[PDB]
Amino acid sequence: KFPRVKNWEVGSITYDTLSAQAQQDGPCTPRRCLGSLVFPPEQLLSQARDFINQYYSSIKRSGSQAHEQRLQEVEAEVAATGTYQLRESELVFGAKQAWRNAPRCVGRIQWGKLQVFDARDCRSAQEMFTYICNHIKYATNRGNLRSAITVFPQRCPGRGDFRIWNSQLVRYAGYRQQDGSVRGDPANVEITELCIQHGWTPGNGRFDVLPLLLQAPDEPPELFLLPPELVLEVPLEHPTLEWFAALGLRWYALPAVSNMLLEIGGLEFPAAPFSGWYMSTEIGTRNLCDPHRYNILEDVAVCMDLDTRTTSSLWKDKAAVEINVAVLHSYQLAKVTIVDHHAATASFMKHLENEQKARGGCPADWAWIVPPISGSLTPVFHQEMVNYFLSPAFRYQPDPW
Amino acid sequence: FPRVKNWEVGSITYDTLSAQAQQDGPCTPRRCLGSLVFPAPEQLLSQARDFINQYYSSIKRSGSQAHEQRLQEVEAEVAATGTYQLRESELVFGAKQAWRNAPRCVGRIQWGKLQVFDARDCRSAQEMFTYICNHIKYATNRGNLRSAITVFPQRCPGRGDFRIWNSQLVRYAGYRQQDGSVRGDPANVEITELCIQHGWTPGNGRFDVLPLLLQAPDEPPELFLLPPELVLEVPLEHPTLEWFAALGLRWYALPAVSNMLLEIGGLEFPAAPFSGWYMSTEIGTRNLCDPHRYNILEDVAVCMDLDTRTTSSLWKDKAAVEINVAVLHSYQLAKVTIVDHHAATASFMKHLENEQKARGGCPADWAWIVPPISGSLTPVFHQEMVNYFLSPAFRYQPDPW
Ligand code: HEM
Ligand code: HEM
Ligand SMILES: Cc1cc(N)nc2cc(-c3cccc(CN)c3)c(F)cc12
Ligand SMILES: Cc1cc(N)nc2cc(-c3cccc(CN)c3)c(F)cc12
Ligand SMILES: C[C@H](O)[C@H](O)[C@H]1CNc2nc(N)[nH]c(=O)c2N1
Ligand SMILES: C[C@H](O)[C@H](O)[C@H]1CNc2nc(N)[nH]c(=O)c2N1
Ligand SMILES: [Cl-]
Ligand SMILES: [Cl-]
Ligand SMILES: [Gd]
Ligand SMILES: [Gd]
Ligand SMILES: [Gd]
Ligand SMILES: [Zn+2]
Repeated sequence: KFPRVKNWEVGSITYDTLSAQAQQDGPCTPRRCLGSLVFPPEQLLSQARDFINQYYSSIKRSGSQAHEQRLQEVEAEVAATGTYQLRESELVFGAKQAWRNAPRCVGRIQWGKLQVFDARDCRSAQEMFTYICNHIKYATNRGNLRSAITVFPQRCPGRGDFRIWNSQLVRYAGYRQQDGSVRGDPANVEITELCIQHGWTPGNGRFDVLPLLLQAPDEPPELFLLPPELVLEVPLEHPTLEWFAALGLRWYALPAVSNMLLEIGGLEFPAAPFSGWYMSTEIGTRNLCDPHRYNILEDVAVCMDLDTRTTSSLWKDKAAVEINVAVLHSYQLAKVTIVDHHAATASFMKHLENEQKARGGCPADWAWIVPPISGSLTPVFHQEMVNYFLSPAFRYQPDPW
Repeated sequence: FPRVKNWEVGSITYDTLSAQAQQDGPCTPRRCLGSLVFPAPEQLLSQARDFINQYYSSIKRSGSQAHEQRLQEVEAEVAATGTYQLRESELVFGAKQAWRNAPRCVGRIQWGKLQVFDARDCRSAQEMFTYICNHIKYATNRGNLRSAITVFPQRCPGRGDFRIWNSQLVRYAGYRQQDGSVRGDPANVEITELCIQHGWTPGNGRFDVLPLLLQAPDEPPELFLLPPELVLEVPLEHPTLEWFAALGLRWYALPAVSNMLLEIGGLEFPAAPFSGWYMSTEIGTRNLCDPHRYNILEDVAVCMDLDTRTTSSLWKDKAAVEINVAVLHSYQLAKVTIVDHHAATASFMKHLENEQKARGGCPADWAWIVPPISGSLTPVFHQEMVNYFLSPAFRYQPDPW
């Protein structure tokens, strides 16, 4: 009943007993595995009882007076109002658990160290903007990055929703040409057009920081320029390839995802931006080298005088490694927190072992934990993993249009 | 019907073939186990009926006289004997389909070009040896490798199985050492001990080719030395790192897997070794760099004068790329067929497109199709896939000891 899980580097065997608690049924059946797919009224009370029960076991307080009392108050609150409010500490505990439950996050060794900014008393896009700005400056911290999440008000029936329209707080512009093709980041062509179609004055640049389209309930979104001194960026140079700097590449310091939905105890927060720090392969391999992103691989290989005429020279692999070297070196020189994929996966192995003792397993998504370069050189490659949904959780959600 | 997206391009397709998946995999709606390495006449009849229907579809004769006649003939033979026998052309079609259906094979663009040797009249382990040597000779073809399978007699009531105890026809010994380390290939410690127990006089190099342990029905395994001239090998050198040759590394030309079970229409062939040609990352990344295989990564990085004291220099990634370069250059120099992971994954994308037109889908195991270095530099990384089990099929089976 409990999956046997083997590590093939060492020979060790464990059992994921935690998988027996999974809630939101995933996309797979005995007939066919869909693990590789990117995107797979008083029921509220059931998810609240369960989450409150999680909270008190976490503090060695199950079956104690305050546990009993908190069970009644949510029951009463839902009876009268239909929803309920989370206590401050519960929201902190829920936010950390949702991070701890994220199967595709390799950074979860850090799950206990998270700063939670309670923004549930917010109203209008001007208040949101200041909350976001406090987050960015606290999280950036002059390059000594600190994980943070800002929780805006929980969705309620019969009223609109708080939503940040950008997928991240810092994203670069994507503009077309006299030929369809894109200047800048092609991942952000849609939101770049929704920003121009809302007043913004588009630049002419490859690396123009987009403006925040912030949406207060039942009102049209409102643009906001970000303070340039708040958006910390790292110009990219290579330790030994002097021409690399002249390619003019940059990335931003803070990875801050602003389009996911935080779900705690049956409550839903469609605006709950969280941020950590980058793993270098996210920048160097995916954002810069993906054929549908900045797609720079051949340009670097030409500069390195590599033989791009046959794939068996492994010129793609050689250029990719040096791009990743330049990311790590640039961020370190600028004193901005960054982690390489070897360090990160080794810490995730430690996380798996910790979570085995603490909870009897850990939901992990193999295809996302294994880095996009040098996969079998990291320990997670050789580790079998079980993927399943626990709550609280971060969820994907439709765009607000 | 699962919707499947390619993220590099935007293409969208539905896998209608997956609904035909008969035998069941390890995943459920609760939990995905896709990353696990290892996931009555009436039922024999209903598998055979499905294979016969496949065969007569492929020759454009479904529902024809010959088709119904073959169905009745098979039912009659299962009634009289508890089994049935494949016609030669059914066996050929069956072996090709099994390759076509193999979810973890990136080489399936080639599935129609397969030489099938019918050894179903094989009588002893000695004859079995002669068929195997002829296989190795034909498939190696002096370095211009050809894909081939040899099919030994099917499992049948009243007799034991033919088995090849070796996991591949060509494998290097692994000797447990004085201090408890391993000399040679650690993956082969078990089979190396079995060979010695059965009368083999061991060597003590790191690249000693193992004998074959061949089992005839109801017989102990019998040892056979492969003739030196039949095992083509490739000394490994690097095009620009001249000290690399002094590592003394070698690999063999022919990947010939010999411990899998071939299942066709309910019949099982526990001995049916098959062979193709190597993709360079199997040798360079996995066989040479895996910590639990030859584990040469750190020795190579040190020789390259890389900084091995910090992970962020990416010494592992740089050393691995050069090991793969060495493999490709060495095999091309020796004029032995080999494919790099970029060419192989590009041909697999064409296979997926062929198969979507032909059958409405294609079973594929993303975590095995994506190469173990430079994953997102290949197009298969950005392609969603559906994993399921079709028959005819190659299956894992337990070791005979
Ligand atoms: C502290 C350093 C962190 C690192 C190094 C890290 C690393 C990563 C990486 C590499 C991914 C893969 C995303 C992709 O490649 O598209 C990811 C996903 C994710 N991260 Fe982390 N992250 C960090 C912090 C955080 C924090 C603070 C949170 C939440 C409070 C978080 C929640 C998530 C979630 C929800 C996902 C998507 C996972 C899923 O769908 O299951 N991460 N992370
Ligand atoms: C002609 C060139 C071929 C190439 C380049 C190729 C490539 C590969 C690779 C890279 C793997 C994964 C092995 C690993 O990393 O552990 C694999 C697995 C496999 N291959 Fe191929 N192969 C070829 C020919 C063949 C042939 C001729 C057959 C059978 C007729 C075959 C059947 C299989 C099977 C059964 C597996 C295990 C897959 C599974 O468990 O679903 N391959 N192949
Ligand atoms: C917080 C954080 C840090 C980091 N270093 N990386 C992160 C990546 C994502 C992410 C999750 C799903 C999809 C995508 C885009 N493919 C990104 C994310 F939400 C948060 C991340
Ligand atoms: C035919 C063929 C060619 C090749 N070039 N490679 C092959 C690799 C395997 C294989 C299957 C399961 C596990 C392993 C070891 N990871 C290898 C296999 F069966 C056949 C292969
Ligand atoms: C198709 C495939 O599932 C998709 O490209 C996934 C694979 N693994 C990934 N892993 C990470 N960390 N991030 C990603 O965006 C993806 N993309
Ligand atoms: C546990 C993990 O799934 C395992 O190490 C797999 C991953 N993908 C693989 N892919 C290929 N082609 N070959 C392998 O041996 C493996 N090993
Ligand atoms: Cl990003
Ligand atoms: Cl091999
Ligand atoms: Gd030059
Ligand atoms: Gd040299
Ligand atoms: Gd040495
Ligand atoms: Zn699955």
